[PDB]
Amino acid sequence: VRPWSEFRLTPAEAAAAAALAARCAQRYDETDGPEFLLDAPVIAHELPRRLRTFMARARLDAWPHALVVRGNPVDDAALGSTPVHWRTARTPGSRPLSFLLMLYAGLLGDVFGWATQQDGRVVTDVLPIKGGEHTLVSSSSRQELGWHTEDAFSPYRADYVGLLSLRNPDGVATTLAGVPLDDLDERTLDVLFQERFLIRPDDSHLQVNNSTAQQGRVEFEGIAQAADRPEPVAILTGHRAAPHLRVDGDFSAPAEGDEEAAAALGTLRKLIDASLYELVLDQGDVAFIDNRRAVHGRRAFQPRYDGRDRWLKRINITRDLHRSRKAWAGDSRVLG
Ligand SMILES: NC(=[NH2+])NCCC[C@H](N)C(=O)O
Ligand SMILES: [Fe+2]
Repeated sequence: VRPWSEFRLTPAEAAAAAALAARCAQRYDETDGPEFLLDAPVIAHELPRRLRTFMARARLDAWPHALVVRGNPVDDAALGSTPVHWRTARTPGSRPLSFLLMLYAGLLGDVFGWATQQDGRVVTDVLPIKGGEHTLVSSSSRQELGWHTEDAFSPYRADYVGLLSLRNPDGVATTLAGVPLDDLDERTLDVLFQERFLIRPDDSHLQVNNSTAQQGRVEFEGIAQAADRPEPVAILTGHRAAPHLRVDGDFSAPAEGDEEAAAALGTLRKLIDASLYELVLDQGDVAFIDNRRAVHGRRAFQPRYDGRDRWLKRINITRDLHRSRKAWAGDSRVLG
């Protein structure tokens, strides 16, 4: 029994999916281009039927924290060495696998990026960056990436976060936790449903973690506003018996002087820490983390810096792009 839903491709199914992604990589210039963004959800209809059935059904189940698809081949020789930075990470060896993640994502929803994160890319990279071991962003290593809702600060945050493991030779775990409903008392639960908490943007939206450009110039103003003047929001929303979750372990606080909110948040921290569990994304595994049901993070690890570090491709997915239309910055697909 597992708190996520799991699908394992047969070799033939895995090969057919890989072949489809390879065809897309031949026919489109880029994953993030207007053309593939629009076409991917229709091309995805050609994926193996058993996989399409799993994705359609598992998305509608009440319980899972993630949807995990195992068994995509990745040839390390063809893939090439892990890049030293996300900037240079669009390597030819990783291209077909970026197309594959996009195709799988297109079965779940609408993909998007942020003007203020990795130069507005839709398919982003997770890999350790030398000098950045003890930071609060996903290019950390030696410091654990604390649990979080992705883009917790933003009402336009993803419904699902998709991750494809290109390599993970030493088996570093992703961490997950749901709402600790078996332990939250009714008074604490009540307070977490109230608009008594502050959630600021995480460090991935800072200018210094993007390139020199205007690849998102004005959108950094909105990040500054969310950082300087956060509006009080609720941590829990929806059904009391199955709440949705909005929290960041390192970027959340109580509203100013609100000691009851503080107690509720401190209790939630304790209960999430106590229930956090591990999911190891082995090479070729894809996970879609439900960013409303669960928080996620990543265990501390010693980086290699020898060309074979852990490397994921990542994508933000929403069930409805039109929810974020106020933030439609560089078209509908790059928010801020
Ligand atoms: N410690 C944290 N809460 N970090 C948030 C990290 C999330 C961000 N999208 C990143 O990839 O870096
Ligand atoms: Fe994350």
